[PDB]
Amino acid sequence: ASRLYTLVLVLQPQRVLLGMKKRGFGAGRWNGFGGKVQEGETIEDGARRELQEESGLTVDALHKVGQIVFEFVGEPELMDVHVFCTDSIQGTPVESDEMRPCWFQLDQIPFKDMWPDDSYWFPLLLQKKKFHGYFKFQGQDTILDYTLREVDTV
Ligand SMILES: NNC(=O)c1cnc2ccc(F)cc2c1N
Repeated sequence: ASRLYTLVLVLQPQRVLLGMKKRGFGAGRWNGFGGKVQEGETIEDGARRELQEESGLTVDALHKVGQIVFEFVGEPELMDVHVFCTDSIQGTPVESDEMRPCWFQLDQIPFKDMWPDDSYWFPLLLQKKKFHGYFKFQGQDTILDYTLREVDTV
């Protein structure tokens, strides 16, 4: 029982793009861009679609950097999150109903206003290492269990 999601990180030499989630699940946290993958689109299609919906940005190339599985206690579907990075973007990011985008210096990541699991796996993304992760949550604050490792193939 799993469902595909995407997560897109615009990572440039000295800054990373994040959006403050305005509504929905996990609102009030700085997030990457992404969401559910729809029927009839590839995972990467879905990633590019969510990026454009949430920020207006398009990209020449997205690169697979990771995969994270989330379990929430009592919820039947696991989240199968495919994580992507890009450096070159096309456009200037703008606010959507869902996300307010801002750039952050790579030593000023707002981990305290981000999902707790970000503190574990995001530095690996910043270090340009591919990774597989698993995080078990009870609610949105408490990691009950996790595994994390670098991988050669995402
Ligand atoms: N940049 N990080 C995210 O956007 C992010 C990180 N962890 C999560 C864990 C569970 C979940 F439902 C969402 C996220 C998430 N969006």
